[PDB]
Amino acid sequence: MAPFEKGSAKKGATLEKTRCLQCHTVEKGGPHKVGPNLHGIFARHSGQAEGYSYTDANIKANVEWTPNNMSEYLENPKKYIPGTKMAFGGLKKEKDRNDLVTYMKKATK
Ligand code: HEC
Repeated sequence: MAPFEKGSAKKGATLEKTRCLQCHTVEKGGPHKVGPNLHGIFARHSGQAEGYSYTDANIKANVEWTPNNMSEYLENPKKYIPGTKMAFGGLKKEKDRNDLVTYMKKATK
């Protein structure tokens, strides 16, 4: 894991498009896909998107989404919420996670 620090929103956007856009939307009103829509993610806890069928794992994990919570989850999702159906290896590079989270914090308003 690793302490969140501000990154490049611009590079965070490129990291979303190529690594997240396939399974998630982020724009308000965006449709769910394989993954929930992520708008307001930092306004709520895990498994709270109305309209999406979550695993018991994600729902009951009760995570309070925040920048360092997002960073540690994205390093290894399946280690953070065991049982999650999110097929994502993870992002090893602190810098890539700080770039992505910094973009998410702006686009999920
Ligand atoms: C499929 C190919 C996915 C990719 C690529 C990414 N995500 Fe995902 N994510 C996916 C699923 C199916 C789920 C639901 C998990 C479950 O166990 O039911 C998720 C969930 C998340 C969450 C939590 C959502 C919430 O609790 O409201 C987050 C924050 C999330 N995903 C973020 C995320 C990011 C940042 C990704 C790429 C950079 C990413 N996901 C890729 C499926 C898939």
